[PDB]
Amino acid sequence: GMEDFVRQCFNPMIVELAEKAMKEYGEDPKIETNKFASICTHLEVCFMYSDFHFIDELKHRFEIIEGRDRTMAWTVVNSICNTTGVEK
Amino acid sequence: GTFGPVHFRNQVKIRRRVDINPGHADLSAKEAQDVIMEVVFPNEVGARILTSESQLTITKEKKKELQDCKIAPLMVAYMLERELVRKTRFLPVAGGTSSVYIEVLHLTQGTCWEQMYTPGGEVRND
Amino acid sequence: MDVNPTLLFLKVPVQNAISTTFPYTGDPPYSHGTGTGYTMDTVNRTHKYSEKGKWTTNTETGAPQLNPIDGPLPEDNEPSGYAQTDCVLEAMAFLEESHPGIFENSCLETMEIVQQTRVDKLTQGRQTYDWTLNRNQPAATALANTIEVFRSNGLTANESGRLIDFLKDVMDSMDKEEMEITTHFQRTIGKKKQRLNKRSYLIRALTLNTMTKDAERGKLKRRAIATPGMQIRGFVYFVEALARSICEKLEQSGLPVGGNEKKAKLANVVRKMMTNSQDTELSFTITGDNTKWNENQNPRMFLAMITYITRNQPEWFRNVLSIAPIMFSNKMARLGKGYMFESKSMKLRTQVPAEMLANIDLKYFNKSTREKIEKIRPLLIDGTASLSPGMMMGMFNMLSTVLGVSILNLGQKKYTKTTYWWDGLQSSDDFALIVNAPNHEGIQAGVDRFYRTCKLVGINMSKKKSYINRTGTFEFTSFFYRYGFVANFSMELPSFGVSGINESADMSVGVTVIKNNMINNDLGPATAQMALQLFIKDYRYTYRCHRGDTQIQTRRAFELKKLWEQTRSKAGLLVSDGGPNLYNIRNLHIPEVCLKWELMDEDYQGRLCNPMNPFVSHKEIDSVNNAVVMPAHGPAKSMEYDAVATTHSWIPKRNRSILNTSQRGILEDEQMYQKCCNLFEKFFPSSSYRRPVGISSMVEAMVSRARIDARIDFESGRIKKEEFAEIMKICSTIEELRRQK
RNA sequence: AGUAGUAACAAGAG
RNA sequence: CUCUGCU
Ligand SMILES: *O[C@H]1[C@@H](OC)[C@H](n2cnc3c(=O)[nH]c(N)nc32)O[C@@H]1COP(=O)(O)OP(=O)(O)OP(=O)(O)OC[C@H]1O[C@@H]([n+]2cn(C)c3c(=O)[nH]c(N)nc32)[C@H](O)[C@@H]1O
Repeated sequence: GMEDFVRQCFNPMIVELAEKAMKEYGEDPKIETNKFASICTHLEVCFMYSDFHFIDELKHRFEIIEGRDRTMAWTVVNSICNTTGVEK
Repeated sequence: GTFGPVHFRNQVKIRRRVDINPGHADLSAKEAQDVIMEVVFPNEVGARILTSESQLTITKEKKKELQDCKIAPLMVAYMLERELVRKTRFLPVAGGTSSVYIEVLHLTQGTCWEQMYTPGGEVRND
Repeated sequence: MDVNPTLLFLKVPVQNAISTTFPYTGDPPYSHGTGTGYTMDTVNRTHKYSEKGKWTTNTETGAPQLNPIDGPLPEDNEPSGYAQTDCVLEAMAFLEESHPGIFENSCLETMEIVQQTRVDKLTQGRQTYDWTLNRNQPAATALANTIEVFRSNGLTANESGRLIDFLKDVMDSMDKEEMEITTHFQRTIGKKKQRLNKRSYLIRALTLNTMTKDAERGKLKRRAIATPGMQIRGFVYFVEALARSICEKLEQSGLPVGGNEKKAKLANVVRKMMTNSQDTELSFTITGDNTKWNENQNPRMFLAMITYITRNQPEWFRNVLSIAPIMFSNKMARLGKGYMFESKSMKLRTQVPAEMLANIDLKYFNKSTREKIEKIRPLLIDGTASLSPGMMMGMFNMLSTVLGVSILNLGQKKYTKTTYWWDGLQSSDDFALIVNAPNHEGIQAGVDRFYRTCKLVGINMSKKKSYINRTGTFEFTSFFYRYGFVANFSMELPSFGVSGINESADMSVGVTVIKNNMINNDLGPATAQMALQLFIKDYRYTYRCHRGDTQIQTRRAFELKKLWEQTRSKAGLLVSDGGPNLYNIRNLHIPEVCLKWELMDEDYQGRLCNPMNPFVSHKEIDSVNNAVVMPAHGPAKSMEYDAVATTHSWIPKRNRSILNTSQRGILEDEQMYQKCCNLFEKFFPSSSYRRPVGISSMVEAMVSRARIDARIDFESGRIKKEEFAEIMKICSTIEELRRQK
């Protein structure tokens, strides 16, 4: 019994993002729970990376591209590349 | 266009597929759609990236031309689809099957007459 | 001196002047009142042609059902629905043999279509019966209602977006012991909930709605047509897809091709028959429709054809293809509005719904309706008549023409095993069959063999209105062939005149119709000029857009006169603004805005082509610069027109008669749905151009897009600190509203 | 009355 | 007294 441990040892919204993403990709999250744990930890670390760090003279310095649906993630990437000119 | 004499002849029109919109031959339908997404909805492109040099050049010129265009993006996208994507149609014809001649088919070829007409402008080398 | 137009045929051959034999200038015959009588007549007639079949009672719906399959062989020339399973299977087997791999390749193509087909495909189509409301609704509306009901019932397997998943939900719904729906009753608005038992929902899922075909030309008596429910259409789409894939691979099947594609295919095939026929062989061509074709095409035979076609395919594919014939074999036909009873002595009217004909006394009816009610009473169940046999206005046109072409291919010399042989063209109930035989006796023998074989398969040739002549001239689906198809302009006359889309779309459509008729239907140039003049006059009168210089008085005359005085270049004015008509044979293909662009006044050009004008409204790309046109004969056509979107591209008022009916709530819901969708486009401009994707709610996508757009705009400097702060705070407020609910 | 034709209109719903 | 003129 590990999935309950993942549920109880993570932020509710982080696990929500993990499960919604997986369900988007069409995987049964009750069997391959190792990928579930890996995705959850990766999202968590990304949030910490973008946590408490702000750009100001308050605004988030780091935009978390992961954890959002594919079209929205690519929309974010395209908008950033079109405004700043960074290569897509 | 140049209008020559009209000749009354026993016209025999055969039904065959012709092109009404030649499209941008170098770019297939999918490439045209990708270019349209780039030009009209750059942010909503997604993961697609333009590779064919023809795509890059036409996307560039169109973006430069479409600068500060208040026209609805949907209309611009539809007009670009018409301009770029090739479209064919089965039509009874008697002369050239190129678009420059099909669009004036009503004017040129008739039941008993042929109107010798030469559409103006450049003609595709193919 | 008695002038007689028909005597013109003494010199001009009938085909060359066939246009004169079309009264299409006059109004088509419409149907007044209810269609319940026509539906009852159709049900009784269909059950009469199969009376010698086997009677059973369905164990699920409880309604009596009639099976004419493998019934007694016909003993007379009257139409008969006793199709033989062995004969149809044999015809399909020989079709497969003569066209190796047709079934396999078609099945794989259908497999890929089934894989890649989404639920949104069902939005296409019109007047789809909505089981939730017991009335005809637009296909999209009926689909949305069915999806909502399924979601409320736990059928939450359709969010994948795939049509096959929706079909799985459809079966799961039928297997449910009970159902819940939402209906509005006004007595004040009440959103009541109705509970349907298993049998009632089953009956209302197989129910087929019926109405009377209006504006139908060439028939003295009106006929009843039917439209299916939402459950049926899903499987019907796949069945038709497979049948159409099969048809495209058949030389004799001209149904999938249309218009000039249809004419070219038919011309080529008839030419091939005339070519491969031996010189010494006597050749004849038969023109004919099939009497009671729809009433006799039993759905059990369609099930047999599908099962044969899906041989060796995956069992799930066989299921997906075979479900539709199963449901149709157990289909039910709604009667309709009902009847209207009058009392002259007391001078009052009343409308009796068709649901209460199974109990009403028979003294209220006239003789004909009296006997129709008496004959149909056994089949009446819950306001619907069981119609297991036949195909009441079936949509299996593709499958039916597959069967017809299979029988048609049965005429090859390797199959006839005789001197005579036959081929031809099949399309729905119409056929043109060419018989080649050494002598007239051979021609007659071949004709008899083909007719008897058709009787065996269930196809009944109409001897009443079919005739045979020497090969070279014939008729097929209102196409008259006289050694080569001849143009019949009278068919396209109703298309002329004001279409009624809007001022710009209607000018573009009128000029395009004239141009297309010149190209196709042999519309001479002088007659083209006539048509242009008459269309412009009709357009001006309809749109009250006479030239400003004219003295004609109309409620729009003052504004047009003021505009006429205002403009410096009169020629640049559009015809909708009192400008002159510059059209001619030269420029029928040029939109008026582009034609008069160089002549337009600068200010007038800006006002007319102002993108911020409130008149222009743009829906999804699929409904841009296109219109639906109904020809005198045939189904609806999607006509695309070239028009520059100007202030004249407005929308006409929408019928508000639903405002004073119990079902206004649907209209309100539509309003709100649009209110949401337009905002989604405000956040995702490409939603209109191409359908958006995602699983998250609309609010989540919009708020995330707003946040990211705010950050990018700030970085580019398009917005200041205060604007970004307000946007972020509003987004947080939206989040709190969603959370609290 | 009359339109019209196999069933309706000759207003309908509050 | 209000609503509708293809619902
Ligand atoms: O549209 C037609 C043709 O123009 C009408 C067009 N086309 C030809 N050349 C060009 C061109 O340079 N640029 C453009 N834009 N378009 C061109 O393509 C179509 C040509 O095909 P079609 O006319 O339908 O038939 P055909 O000309 O016979 O084409 P195809 O059958 O493919 O054969 C092409 C040449 O091959 C020769 N050839 C074939 N084989 C097997 C042999 C061979 O074994 N030995 C020899 N000596 N030659 C062979 C054919 O004879 C033909 O010359």
